[PDB]
Amino acid sequence: MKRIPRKTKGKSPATTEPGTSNREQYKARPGIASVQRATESAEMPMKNNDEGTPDKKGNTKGDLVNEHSEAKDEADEATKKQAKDTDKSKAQVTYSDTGINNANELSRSGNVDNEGGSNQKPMSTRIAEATSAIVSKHPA
Amino acid sequence: YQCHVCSAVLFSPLDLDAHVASHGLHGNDIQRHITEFISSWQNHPIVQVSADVENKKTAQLLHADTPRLVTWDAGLCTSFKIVPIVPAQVPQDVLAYTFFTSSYAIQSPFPEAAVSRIVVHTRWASNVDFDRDSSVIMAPPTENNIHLFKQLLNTETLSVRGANPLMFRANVLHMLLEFVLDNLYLNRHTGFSQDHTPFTEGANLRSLPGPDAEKWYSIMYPTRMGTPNVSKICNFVASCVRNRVGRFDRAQMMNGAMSEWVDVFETSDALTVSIRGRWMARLARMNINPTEIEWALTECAQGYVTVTSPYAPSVNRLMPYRISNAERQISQIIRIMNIGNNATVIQPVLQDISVLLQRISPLQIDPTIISNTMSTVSESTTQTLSPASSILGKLRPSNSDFSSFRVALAGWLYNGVVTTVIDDSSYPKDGGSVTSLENLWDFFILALALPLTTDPCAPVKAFMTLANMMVGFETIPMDNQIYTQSRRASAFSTPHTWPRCFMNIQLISPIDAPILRQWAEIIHRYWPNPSQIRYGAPNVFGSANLFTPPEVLLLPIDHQPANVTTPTLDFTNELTNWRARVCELMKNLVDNQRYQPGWTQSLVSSMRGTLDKLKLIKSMTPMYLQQLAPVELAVIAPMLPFPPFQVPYVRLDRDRVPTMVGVTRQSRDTITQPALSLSTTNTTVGVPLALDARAITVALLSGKYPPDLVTNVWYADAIYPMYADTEVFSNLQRDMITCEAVQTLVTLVAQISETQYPVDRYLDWIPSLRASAATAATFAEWVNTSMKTAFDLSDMLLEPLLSGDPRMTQLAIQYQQYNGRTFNIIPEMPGSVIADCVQLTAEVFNHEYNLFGIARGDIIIGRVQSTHLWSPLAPPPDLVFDRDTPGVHIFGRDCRISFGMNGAAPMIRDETGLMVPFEGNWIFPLALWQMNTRYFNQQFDAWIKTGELRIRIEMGAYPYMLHYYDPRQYANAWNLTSAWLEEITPTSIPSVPFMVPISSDHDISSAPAVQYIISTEYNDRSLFCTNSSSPQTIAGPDKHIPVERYNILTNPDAPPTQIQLPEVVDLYNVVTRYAYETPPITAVVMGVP
Amino acid sequence: DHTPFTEGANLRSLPGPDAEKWYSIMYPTRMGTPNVSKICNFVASCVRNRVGRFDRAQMMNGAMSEWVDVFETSDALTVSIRGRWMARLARMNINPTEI
Repeated sequence: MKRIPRKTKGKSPATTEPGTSNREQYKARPGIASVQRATESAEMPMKNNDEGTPDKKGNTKGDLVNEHSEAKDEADEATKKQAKDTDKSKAQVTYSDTGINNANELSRSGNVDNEGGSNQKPMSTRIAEATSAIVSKHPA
Repeated sequence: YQCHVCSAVLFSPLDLDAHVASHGLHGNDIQRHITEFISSWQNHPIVQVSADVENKKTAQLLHADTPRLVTWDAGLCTSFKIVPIVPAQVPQDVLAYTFFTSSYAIQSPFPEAAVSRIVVHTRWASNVDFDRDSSVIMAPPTENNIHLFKQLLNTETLSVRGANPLMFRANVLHMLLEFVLDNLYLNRHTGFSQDHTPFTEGANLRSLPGPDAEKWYSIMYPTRMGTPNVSKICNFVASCVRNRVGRFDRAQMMNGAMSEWVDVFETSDALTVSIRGRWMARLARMNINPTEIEWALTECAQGYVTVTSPYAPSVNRLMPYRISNAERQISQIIRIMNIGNNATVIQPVLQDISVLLQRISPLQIDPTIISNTMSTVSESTTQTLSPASSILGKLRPSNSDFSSFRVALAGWLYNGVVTTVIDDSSYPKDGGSVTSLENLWDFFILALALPLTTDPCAPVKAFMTLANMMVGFETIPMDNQIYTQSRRASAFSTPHTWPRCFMNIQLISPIDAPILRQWAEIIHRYWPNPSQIRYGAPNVFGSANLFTPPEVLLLPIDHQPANVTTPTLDFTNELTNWRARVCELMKNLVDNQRYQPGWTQSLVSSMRGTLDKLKLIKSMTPMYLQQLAPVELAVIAPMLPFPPFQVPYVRLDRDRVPTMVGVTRQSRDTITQPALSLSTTNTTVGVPLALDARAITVALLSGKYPPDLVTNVWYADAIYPMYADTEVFSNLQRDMITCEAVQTLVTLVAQISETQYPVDRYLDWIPSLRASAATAATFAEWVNTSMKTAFDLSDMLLEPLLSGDPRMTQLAIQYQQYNGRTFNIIPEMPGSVIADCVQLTAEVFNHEYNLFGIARGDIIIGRVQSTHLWSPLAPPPDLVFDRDTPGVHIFGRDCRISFGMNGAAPMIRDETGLMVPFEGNWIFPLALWQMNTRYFNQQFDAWIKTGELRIRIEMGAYPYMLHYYDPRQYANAWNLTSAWLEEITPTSIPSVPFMVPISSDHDISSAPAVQYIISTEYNDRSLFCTNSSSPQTIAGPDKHIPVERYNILTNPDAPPTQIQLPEVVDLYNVVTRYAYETPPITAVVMGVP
Repeated sequence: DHTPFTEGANLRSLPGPDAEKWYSIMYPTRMGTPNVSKICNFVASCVRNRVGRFDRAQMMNGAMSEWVDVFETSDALTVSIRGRWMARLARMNINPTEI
């Protein structure tokens, strides 16, 4: 019997035949390590995007910002990261401040819930708010 | 040492035996290995292991979030266990079996107690290697199980104990889903042992792993114990047939002396056996043999290398990787929905792919070509005013950043989500003018760099740039009275902005606008033509293409077969011809100096010389773009974690230009709220992306190859490690899981709301509310988390579906042309084994709900004092009443209560409007008591306790909890019922308490007992046997062993494989146990001369 | 609603502190009627389904609803005044293309 640990928390005679010698006289071109380093980055799956979705309790995740503002901020973060990877002060490829007037662009954020209402107050808080306005207690 | 199968060099005979296992040759040991690759022209093997291992020593990584499909179980394929409730001891006449001198005790297969019941406990006797960790564990009914019905939305309850009646259906669906998930295992084949006990002489019993396996024999094989005494159990054993026990059938094929598969009679439940059979079928349908792997990789390599994977004949080599195109399409749609206009999500993919292209192409960028061709210094020139110096200043050749070029190439694969444009800074400042030597170079660079962008509106921008620069010298008519000729070029971003003066050339006067006419004609005639190219291995890997045929890849540039010997100044090549045309146009612009007044000196000669040098510059970039680059893209594309998602390129046709991409969750036959996806909010088809024209131009003018390039060698070296570190197969498995999960989500969520999805409903009798968007969202969150933990996932799965209104029906993706025509793609959804198994579980639960601790029906509260021992669960008929009984009173939401004065009895309002006093027989929906629990509790208790008032509570279904008691003593149940009534809450309800008399096997006296709660229909299906160790039951409820459960033992004529689903589950039946091999992916890459 | 007082209606949430108290004033029909008093008699004679949100216009998934229609305590006079007031602004509205 064998067991495998989880990666995520759960609910709880001569033999030297004449062709085996080694003459490592060949250098790959392009180099093996060089290609491996590049493809290592491309292996990685794209990042999760949890924002705007509910949690175990029912309250949505994210930050209370306008959707258009959130999209713009994400574009700026992308440009800054792009500059970071290219080892330059200013990114040559920019996702923000392009020619296109993308003023109607929206991005998913935690400001709005599934009903289309505002998350100024969390879902669970409103549910408790409503359900406690109707309870009754023992007589005097 | 040496392995001749794959030409690998080893050092240990033990390692040699371990390595030949991956060749199918058993031992005649690093299971961490996922793939094993080896070249043929060098000594440099490559292996891949999971990313979670703590020792990456000289091994690659597998970063894909692969699921765990193949898991094994050596325990018992059962989920129902029999538990004692009231222990008892009785004398027996036979105590132990006797041999010559030794003696052995007697082990009964069933508990020896006054009463016993069946309780659900998933994998209670299992022995697994990997744990799904979604077990459903019930407690015996004498304890409280309320907490298993409030894991769901019962967040802001007013009582810690108790559950909300409005969410039993949601909680029960979640419980059933977990029940299905926890049983997804493969029955592992284990050892046996020949037995010679006189009752089971000659049988081949199965032996569990671990020490003291034989302790399990009594549990597994009831017939093994003889018939020593007289009792319920002994009679049951005497009923059974001897032969059907232990091993029943075995495979003919075997390795060593170990049979390949085996069929055995052993204790098990039919439900889990069926579930695991379906799971086996689903996995078997995905099998792949290595020969088609050879085919797939060889075809995928575009004929630059050949792959060989030798192997030995076998049938139990399970390599589940085959899936259908529909599942890949569904997963691709999910991935696209995941973006949500988040640039941070998409940026790393493009950057990494661009780097990969940069590090794999033979092309090298070298501005010194430009510098040498110009060959101009002009030192100490305060006022240069020379075209060569200015053009060198613009190009800035010494600088080497060229991310723009590689990203432009990479953007072609993702035309549908991201759009590449030229940043507005590259355009001439303030529109510019032809009178400026400065602006001419900006125009040249921009025109030469535009075609490589994925922007559909590029040609219009190219034309409008020169139109803007020519204002005041050369005029063209404007169709629109608002837009002038001076409208900025970088604004023409959408098809609706295309001027008619550009669509129809004839409207441009050759006299009023010669240069503009020529430029428009050039754009129309010589703009590059899109093309196509085959890629991938559709016959094995499927294809994630949505708007394109499965096996094709789109390109904005025509392609040709590779040939290094091509001449540089081959004007057949579209890019070179384009450059020549642009240079000639600028020439013709500048000769006569009609457009550059205020130049003191005739710069015609130098201008023409510079233009000629640029026109005939002998760079090799267009050669590479036309021949090699498409091959590299085709090689890379199938390997990517994010498969390509394109939208057709049209060079100049306007009405078919795509403008919008959306995703739909609803079916085609429903009129619902219009909820467009976020992707439709982009002005362009995809997320805007800005590039730098200067870098692209430099790349186009300064390309060269290594002076000793041989394509075959270079590309073999390039491909070998890239394919050695592939991750396709894990992606395929993940895609299959994703499609399964989506179908499960829709199927379940359709059963708690109103969705027009056609699906059978079997849990309608369970009360529930009408789920809104938020409630369904929370339920879907719970489902998603359960599935992710079940298969040990950690990355995205169904998160994008939870944005808003998860009350969905079917995925679909579509895009729109400019002329209003839309293309809709609806993947052909195949079956889903998980959803079907859940539905089967629902079928069974519709008959066996008592085993889960749920009672069906209603309850009747009313005093009853007697000495009879009829069980509360199964009351006599003459105690209950229904809606259709004479003299009963029914009540609705209007139930006002009036006190009578001066001795008049207080009165309550009937449903019909009549006013009735507090006595008789009533019917309440439970909601009525929930509304005014304090008031009704205050008003009724005295009448219920001492008067003659009886109420029937309409409940549908409810959890119950038993309180066994000795009938020989006095017993009053008023305290329990009063406590239950007190804790009724507008949002919660405690489990119903019932009192049951303990059965006796001998004559007893009786004492009065007072009950107050009885059920309205039979609910004792969980009761297994009473007084099992005694010959018979004298008093109290009586229940013999449920023979019908052991059908194949008790029914002589029943075929061995018969089942009685879905109304009765069997506790003894046939099980098939396997033992497969899961070799790693083995490959040998060979070069092509 | 998580309680059987209404048939799972949608209840609007007021902002600010001490907000539950508003839940008993906004929707008179949500009260239980155990008594025979004047208020309970009045409530018992009313229609049930006309409470909470009535209709909404959800255009883009994952964004706030454009507008909603709801039953709640108000007065016809101020409803009308704010009605014709909004119409005046709607007549003056313009859009980015015209701008």
